[PDB]
Amino acid sequence: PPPGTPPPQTKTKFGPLADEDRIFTNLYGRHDWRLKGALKRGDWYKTKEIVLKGADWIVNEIKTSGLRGRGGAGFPSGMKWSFMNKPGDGRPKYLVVNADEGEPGTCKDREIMRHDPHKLVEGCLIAGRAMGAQAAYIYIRGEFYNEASNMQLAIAEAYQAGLIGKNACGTGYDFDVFMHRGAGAYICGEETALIESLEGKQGKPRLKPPFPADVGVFGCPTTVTNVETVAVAPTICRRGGVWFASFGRTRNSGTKLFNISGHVNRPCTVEEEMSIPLKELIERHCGGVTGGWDNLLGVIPGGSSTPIIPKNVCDDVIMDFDGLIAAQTSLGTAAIIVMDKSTDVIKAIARLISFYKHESCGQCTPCREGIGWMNKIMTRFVKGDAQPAEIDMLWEISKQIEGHTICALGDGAAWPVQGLIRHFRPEIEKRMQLHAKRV
Amino acid sequence: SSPSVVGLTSNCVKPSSGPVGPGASATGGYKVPEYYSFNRFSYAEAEVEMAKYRCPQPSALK
Amino acid sequence: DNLFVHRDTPEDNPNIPFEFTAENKKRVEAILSIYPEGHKRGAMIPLLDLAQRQYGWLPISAMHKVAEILQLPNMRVYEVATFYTMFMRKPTGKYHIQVCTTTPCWLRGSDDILETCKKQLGIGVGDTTKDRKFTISEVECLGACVNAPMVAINDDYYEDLTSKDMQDILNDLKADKISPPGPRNGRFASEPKGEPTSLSEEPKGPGFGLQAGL
Amino acid sequence: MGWASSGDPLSNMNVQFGSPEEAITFCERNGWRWYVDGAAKPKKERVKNYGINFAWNKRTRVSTK
Amino acid sequence: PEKIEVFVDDIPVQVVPGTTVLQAAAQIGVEIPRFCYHERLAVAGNCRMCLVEVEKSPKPVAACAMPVMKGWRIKTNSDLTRKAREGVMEFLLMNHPLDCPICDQGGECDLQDQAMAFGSDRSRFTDINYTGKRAVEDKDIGPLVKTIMTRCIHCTRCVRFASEIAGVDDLGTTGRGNDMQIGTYVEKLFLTELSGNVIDLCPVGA
Ligand SMILES: Cc1cc2nc3c(=O)[nH]c(=O)nc-3n(C[C@H](O)[C@H](O)[C@H](O)COP(=O)(O)O)c2cc1C
Ligand code: SF4
Ligand code: SF4
Ligand code: SF4
Ligand code: FES
Ligand code: FES
Repeated sequence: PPPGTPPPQTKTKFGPLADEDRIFTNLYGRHDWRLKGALKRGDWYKTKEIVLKGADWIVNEIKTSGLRGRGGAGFPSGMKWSFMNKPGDGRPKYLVVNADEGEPGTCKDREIMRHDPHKLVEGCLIAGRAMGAQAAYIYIRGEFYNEASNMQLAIAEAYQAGLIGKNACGTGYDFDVFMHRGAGAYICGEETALIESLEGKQGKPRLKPPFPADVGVFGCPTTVTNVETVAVAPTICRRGGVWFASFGRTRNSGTKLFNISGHVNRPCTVEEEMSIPLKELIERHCGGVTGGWDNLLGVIPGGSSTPIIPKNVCDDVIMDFDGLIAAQTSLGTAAIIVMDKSTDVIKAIARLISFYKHESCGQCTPCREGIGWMNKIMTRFVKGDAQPAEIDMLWEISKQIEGHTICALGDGAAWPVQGLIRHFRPEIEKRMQLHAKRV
Repeated sequence: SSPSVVGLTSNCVKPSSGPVGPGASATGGYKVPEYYSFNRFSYAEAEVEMAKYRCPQPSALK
Repeated sequence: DNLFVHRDTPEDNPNIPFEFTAENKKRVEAILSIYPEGHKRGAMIPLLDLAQRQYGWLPISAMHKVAEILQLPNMRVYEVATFYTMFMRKPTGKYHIQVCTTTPCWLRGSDDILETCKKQLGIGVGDTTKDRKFTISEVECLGACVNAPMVAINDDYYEDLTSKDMQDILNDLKADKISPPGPRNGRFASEPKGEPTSLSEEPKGPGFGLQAGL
Repeated sequence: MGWASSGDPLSNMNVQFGSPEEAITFCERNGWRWYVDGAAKPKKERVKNYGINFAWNKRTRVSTK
Repeated sequence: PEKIEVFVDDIPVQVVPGTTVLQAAAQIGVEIPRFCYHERLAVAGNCRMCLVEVEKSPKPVAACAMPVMKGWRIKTNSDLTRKAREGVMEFLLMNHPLDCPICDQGGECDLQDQAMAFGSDRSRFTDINYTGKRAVEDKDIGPLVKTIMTRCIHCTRCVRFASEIAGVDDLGTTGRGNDMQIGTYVEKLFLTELSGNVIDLCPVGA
């Protein structure tokens, strides 16, 4: 088979993980995180050799790893990093590591900084060689002032030890990492908007084309890559792209973190193989729904920006980038927000819309107002005062918004209301019915 | 240690209280008291350290 | 109540003198240099952060000061300083209680905690006491959805909360005594309650699972 | 009554043609005096690129978005 | 530089490579509705009114800022385009106020003209009876330019013109979301020899 084309897997039961296979071992912080424990846990191992291998090496094992970017969009990284690897220009190539955790329902990103900052730094270094990056910037939310310092501290130990900097790890190649704590705003998790943030402009995103691979920060070739996408990379280059294909079923290859929260007995974050049944996971590492599996009204698998799925359709769901797509939902950040059978889903979703209304730069005609419209309609629905035809407005308005906006945020605002109408429309009808009868 | 810790200023308080925040300490298992020991100005103080190491920046204007 | 138009108030106005104290002046010099020579405009957000951190909120004179540093029109700084949410352009106060009132924090009851906060501080949302010791505020999500419900105070993360503890926390901050941030229900960091179900094994060590070749 | 009186008949008169040569042909056939007024040369292509908004060296970097 | 062949509306067309879709459509003769695009200003995608469908388009593209590529097929007047345009104008006309009779650009307003040509004719906005529309304080900007920003559509023609053509740089945008406004954060006078031209640029009567 060609250099890419990750080997297909031939396993049916994608059950639990083996803690040897858990790359993020220090997650939950049971062990030291400073460079003492890190090199005790094998955090900078043969980096000199791997970096020396070159970009053709690194990109290739990434390809055969078949890794799909965990940034929420889901496009694979091997092609992304390959685009960076195109010479023929005198530019200062850069690498941006988006550490934004703006996505409601998502908390995985925070803990990587808080418990394995060294792992990320090592990963940025190996990737930065593959991207020919002159340097890199670890953009981070302004809501994590303590993490950002924590990363700054890890950068201190690395610079002082000589792991990263000029002649990093004795390879001679130079690479410096900087920390930019963007004043929190959810939109900054976008590639282009982040780049605008670093540049100091307004913060609103940009049209595509050109892509960051064409022109990015400072009008220079760059890529925004998610924290997890980077953090896994050095382990892949250190453990084997074949092994990483050992997990996963198909194009949805590898393993991912999960953040289970909501009406849940013992919500937490779990490292666990992708391509798993959701019910099995909820009963393994989670303890199960507070009211038991039966007392379940719906789960949002990708966290916010993702349509909800009801219990019946949820009972047999394969958790992965694929599979869920067939079930009419996007895995997003694998942020599972679960609600018991007894709660106002409608005003749960209305809260999401208010979040979008408050979190939308306001550059595009649909998104600067259309979410504002959806907010007005949903508020009226929640209070029960609306003609049933407004079911169709929300359906048909949502189609008008989706696809015409610049950054994917509009789609994140469009989908949840589409899911709500598709699967819990009878609830809205009853809510409207009760209001009318009292009226 | 040759890989020293960050400057003493960047460290809000020298860890002496052991259990901090939710029960972190160098002893106990949740071994990250350093996270809860960050000052109002810890961030900026970090870069003050980092004037030493960072390499020349690219320049567009010649 | 948030206004994207500024008027010369006695408390907020360019006449007020703002300047970076010598400590911050060093930091400003150090921080500027992480941006390539051509594009120094990218450091602006960190600079505004520092000014707010020194002062406690952003006065218009401070925005002028950053503009003077970077040699750009005062409007561009206004554009950014108005865009980003926590750049409080009004007198904030000592402590700035922030409550994430979105799902799943709302699901876990985070309306309760907000209701109590208003009760005990005596003021409503988007408000500040005459003391300015406290400022209630709502935020969408603080990246601690897992430890829901949760509150943050100007650096802090108080999670796994409830009405009872918030009462205690406010009484503590009313007394002005240090409070231990982080969850206060038994867990520490995004780890399932009680006994552990994963990562119960010692980390393998360097070289484990190496390719064994190349 | 302070209206705008006008004792001049061909004041509003206005006719359309497809091309100036047609009009000159018409105008002669009706025995008028005329003088054409050259409209404009073909528009010269303007590059109007999007990337120039974001450049590393060129002055054309946009100040804002 | 050989010119590409692209079938704008089932008509072969010649474009020097890098030409934008809109700039090619005018070349042949078709015109796309625009609000944020002007010949003599930097390109931006704001209005989303210039959208258009290309055969095998996952995503309708903004003609104003879309460089043409080999062997494309731009379906200007195809129903998907018509669906897009109407939705965008329903959006623009949500909370534009009811001020045509007192708006000095009445009968000269691109929003009216493009509403006629390319927009719908029924108001799905039912919330006028419940919570109404939005409003914005007007700004004092000078003795020449009267400003009524509650009509603005945030096309940023004023923003881009001032920054580039006159270089005044003192007029800009502020805030997120539907509450984004335009003006100067603090009361000033937009004093500039070329300041008049903004009145011609503003497509609406703000
Ligand atoms: C509105 C919006 C918010 C986003 N927020 C995040 C975020 O918080 N964290 C993240 O990693 N990616 C976020 N993204 C996606 C990133 O822009 C980008 O797709 C990600 O870095 C992809 O990296 P990857 O594909 O290599 O994993 C967001 C996109 C949009 C449109
Ligand atoms: S889609 Fe919304 S958030 Fe994204 S750029 Fe457009 S207006 Fe801003
Ligand atoms: S700008 Fe156009 S649509 Fe708006 S009030 Fe004036 S004439 Fe009417
Ligand atoms: S004021 Fe006029 S020119 Fe400026 S953005 Fe609004 S509509 Fe466009
Ligand atoms: S909504 Fe509370 S941390 Fe996310
Ligand atoms: S003319 Fe293209 S988005 Fe406005």
